[PDB]
Amino acid sequence: SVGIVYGDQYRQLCCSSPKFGDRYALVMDLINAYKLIPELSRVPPLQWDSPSRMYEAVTAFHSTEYVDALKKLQMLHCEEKELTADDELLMDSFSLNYDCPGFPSVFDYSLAAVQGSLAAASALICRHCEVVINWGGGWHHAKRSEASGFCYLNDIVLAIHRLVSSTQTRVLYVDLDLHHGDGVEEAFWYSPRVVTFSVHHASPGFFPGTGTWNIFLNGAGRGRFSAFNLPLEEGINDLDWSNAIGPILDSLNIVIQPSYVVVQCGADCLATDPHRIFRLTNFYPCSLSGYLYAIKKILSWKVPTLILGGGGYNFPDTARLWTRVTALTIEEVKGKKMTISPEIPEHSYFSRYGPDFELDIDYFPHESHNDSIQKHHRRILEQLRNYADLNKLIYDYDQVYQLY
Ligand SMILES: Cn1cc(CNCC2CCN(c3ncc(C(=O)NO)cn3)CC2)c2ccccc21
Ligand SMILES: [K+]
Ligand SMILES: [K+]
Ligand SMILES: [Zn+2]
Repeated sequence: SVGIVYGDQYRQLCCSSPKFGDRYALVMDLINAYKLIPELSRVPPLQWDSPSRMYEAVTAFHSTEYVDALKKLQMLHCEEKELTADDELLMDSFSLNYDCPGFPSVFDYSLAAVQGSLAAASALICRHCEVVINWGGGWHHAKRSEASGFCYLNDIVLAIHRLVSSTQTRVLYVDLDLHHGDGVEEAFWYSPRVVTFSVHHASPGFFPGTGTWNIFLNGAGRGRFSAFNLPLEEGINDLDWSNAIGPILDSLNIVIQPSYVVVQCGADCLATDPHRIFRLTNFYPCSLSGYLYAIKKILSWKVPTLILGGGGYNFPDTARLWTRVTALTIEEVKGKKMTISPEIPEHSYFSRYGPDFELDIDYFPHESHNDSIQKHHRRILEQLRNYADLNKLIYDYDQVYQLY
């Protein structure tokens, strides 16, 4: 089946942060309003038998001292008194500040995404679902002992760790967010069994700064050549982004033959995101949403797949996109046509979709603002060949080369 992570408490926690407000509720209620929930298997977020078991799961990636500090940060924000200077310094040492501040549910909020993505991984491993969706996860920036980019715990790294440790198992990670998936790339820098691929904007001063010329670094030790990046200029439209990523995705699948795919589907590439860097849409025809193009291509491989959320700061338009991703996933997995009215159906959050209440985002596409892509394709092809040689994988050089 196709699974999707949700639950009443999960919803409450995913809506408890100051940065993302009620975004997750709009997403799930739009999916519900389009009558997709009966098509999907509800995957309950993972809960544990003890604090010790919870700590063991989270510290599979994060340090105990970071988890301790994150939990203390929540406690401190549930009291009225200011932090002590010593406690401010402690939080600063884990970057729990400015961009990743405390709030009264910061630990339960961050943990909830881990709970959802670990449960989603398990549903794939046991074969209950062929694809699982978690629109409350996808927090790709968090590091072993560091919060970053509004991300406190890296549910993606933990989910991937659970997948690769199941039964050689290789995972392909595809990061469609506007920003470079640095936390996941770093976690698996030395691992050839998790190949990471991020497409993103990069430019001077733009967060987080990595995923671009440094030459291109691409892994180390036995993980050399296993970290792939495609930085793209601002203004790119659906078609040019699709043509940029398409052959790379196909060639990665052919060469790596992954046991699982994990996709991060951050919605901040939309033309209507307040970032306004890329000009992608959620259109499903004559522009085809780059997101929908990529997901359809990944799902055509018939590999068990985890689809995660991420960025997306225009909440109604993030719901508009992820509702279409969810419908496409049902259609591709079950072979069952999903017809979606171009008109937003009545439901709790209908007023948020004004003034015109249509499923398409309110945007009029045109040509990209910007040869460079061809150089990147040559570089990535060479890196893939290097990866395959280092890891003794066999592959038709010219079937792969002809994809470009
Ligand atoms: C305006 N203003 C600027 C700052 C300093 N930090 C800003 C950067 C902006 C850029 N930034 C950031 N992180 C993640 C994402 C994302 O979507 N990742 O997939 C996007 N953007 C880091 C933080 C700041 C801190 C607190 C309050 C206001 C403040
Ligand atoms: K990305
Ligand atoms: K890697
Ligand atoms: Zn982002």
